[PDB]
Amino acid sequence: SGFRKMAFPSGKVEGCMVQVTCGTTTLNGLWLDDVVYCPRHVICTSEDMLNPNYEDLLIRKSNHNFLVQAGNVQLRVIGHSMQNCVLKLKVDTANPKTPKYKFVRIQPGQTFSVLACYNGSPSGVYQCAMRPNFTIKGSFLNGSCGSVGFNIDYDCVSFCYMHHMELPTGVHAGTDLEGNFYGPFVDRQTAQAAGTDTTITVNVLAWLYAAVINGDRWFLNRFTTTLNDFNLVAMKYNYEPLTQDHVDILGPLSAQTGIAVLDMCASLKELLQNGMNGRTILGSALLEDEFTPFDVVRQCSGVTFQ
Amino acid sequence: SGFRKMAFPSGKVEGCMVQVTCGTTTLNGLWLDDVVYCPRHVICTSEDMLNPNYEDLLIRKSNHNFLVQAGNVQLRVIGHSMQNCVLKLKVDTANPKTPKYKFVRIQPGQTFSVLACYNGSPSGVYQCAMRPNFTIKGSFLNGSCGSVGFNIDYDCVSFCYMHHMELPTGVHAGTDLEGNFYGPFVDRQTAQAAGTDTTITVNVLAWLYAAVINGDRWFLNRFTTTLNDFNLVAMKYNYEPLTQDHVDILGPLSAQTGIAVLDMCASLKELLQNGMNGRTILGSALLEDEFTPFDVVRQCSGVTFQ
Ligand SMILES: O=C(NCC(=O)N1CCCCC1)Nc1ccc2nnsc2c1
Ligand SMILES: O=C(NCC(=O)N1CCCCC1)Nc1ccc2nnsc2c1
Ligand SMILES: [Cl-]
Repeated sequence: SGFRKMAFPSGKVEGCMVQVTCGTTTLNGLWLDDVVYCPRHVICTSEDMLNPNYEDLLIRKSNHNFLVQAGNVQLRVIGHSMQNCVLKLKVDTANPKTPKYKFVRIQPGQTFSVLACYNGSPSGVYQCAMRPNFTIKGSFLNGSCGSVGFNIDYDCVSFCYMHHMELPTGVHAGTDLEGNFYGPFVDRQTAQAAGTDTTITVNVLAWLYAAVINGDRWFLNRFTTTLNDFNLVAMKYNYEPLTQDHVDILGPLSAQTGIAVLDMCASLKELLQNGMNGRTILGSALLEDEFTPFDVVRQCSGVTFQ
Repeated sequence: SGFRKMAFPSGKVEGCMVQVTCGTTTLNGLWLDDVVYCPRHVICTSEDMLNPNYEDLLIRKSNHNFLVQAGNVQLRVIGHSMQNCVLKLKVDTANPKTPKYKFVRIQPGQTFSVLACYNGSPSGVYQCAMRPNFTIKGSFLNGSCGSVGFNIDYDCVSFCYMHHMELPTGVHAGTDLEGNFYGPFVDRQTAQAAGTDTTITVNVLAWLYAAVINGDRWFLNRFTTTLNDFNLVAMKYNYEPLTQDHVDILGPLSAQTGIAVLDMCASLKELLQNGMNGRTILGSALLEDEFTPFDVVRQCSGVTFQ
């Protein structure tokens, strides 16, 4: 019973978080085997960030300028390099708490957990999604850069996000663990604006299935629709177009509940056109789009990790 | 920037979770030093739960009937006793991952993190509150009993909740770690209904302060009010009466923002009487009441743990 925004257990990632200080900046790094990964803007002053030439700034840095601390103990840096927008600091000790892991570049609409950290110490954990405009709506303050996002599968941590920037609109931008930004964003203090923050239709529908599983049923109607008919309504409300691939992904939830996907689309259609009339669904007064189909099955299933 | 429902890092608690099986029931236990704590209904069959006599059922149990597993290794049970609604299983090995900890019985309105587990393995983490009717709105399936709720302060885990029951209405009931239920609930499969699920007024006001800190300002008005005037409106909307003690707790957020608490009460009053007119606050279309004042300061502050 019940449905909550649920993050993955964070312990496997907590054991990888370190502090990285270069000259005057301190942020977080990720220690996996004998490499510490962090944002390359650790090498910049606040002034540098208006027009940084990272290769030039890096030339004035040596291994011993990167002060890396795992809890109370210092790590010895024996090499460094820049890969896209991250630095890889080779250290002389493999992290003994390195979990089984992979680096993944996620697609928009996918969800992940964030372990917010400051000065190398974990502060909290919450659940995000990669938005269709390639921002995330996180909770990050100064000093949180280098905090990571991840998913877990059985005993493997798939790292998908590293936090680098806050846009002037208060949303967040960052990279995969190869250091390539999601979307068009850059690690410069400049005018970069987010595009339309469209709604992840397949996730809304998954959440509606979660609601039915839990007794919230008032929005089910006698109607059905078609993909093309539904998508005229999605367009008007700045929803992603629903594809047959989405329908196929919702197959398991459809079979579990006996509600055809297109029937659920017709319920969503009525919700978009008429609103919720002051009612709630799973404790929400709006249509939630940061649960994936897999998220719903998992929470409705009890899937565990190690 | 940003405000999220944020749980504590779960690693310190993950290291304490074990599996407890008695005869035919398997749920979760909490391993701290050389004691494993779990719900006493691990000793019951599904049939027993309609009218269990726990002392009588316990007489037919010995140490070796309690099969306790921490990951893949078996723990040896060398004594057992019942304390209120929990069992304490003495084992012959102190948990090497025992964090610094305390047991606390929380008051309604306080928040905590839940580490949902199945078969001794962590599944996810989320943020709850103790409701004024002494339920919690969690996400628990069969097998999650024994999962715990906790807060962290510096390096100390304060355990406050153990999960025992699901009410027929889909909300959740449980105990502190001394085994005393929150509220009037019992570990019997019977008619126990929840009282009024009132709203935690001081938490709504804290969240409104969080919203102002973050740029969400449209609900600020030119009005003020008094405690007694505001509370006539709280009563009508099934809000907790606001006390001077609540006002004093909101002092830090008031000082940070320069908005007098009673001015914020007048904004909340207008929100209760007029609604949100289809607008949102911090991504929500309703008035959120599961952030405490301390929660807001913490997330708006960057407070870290170890
Ligand atoms: O350097 C910035 N902040 C200060 C800082 O923590 N460091 C700067 C030195 C390098 C690493 C650490 N840049 C920034 C922040 C928020 C923004 N919101 N809109 S533009 C924008 C730019
Ligand atoms: O025993 C129940 N469930 C089955 C079970 O997991 N075990 C029973 C044996 C002892 C431990 C494990 N009781 C219950 C559940 C949900 C309810 N919702 N409303 S009443 C109500 C009663
Ligand atoms: Cl909402």
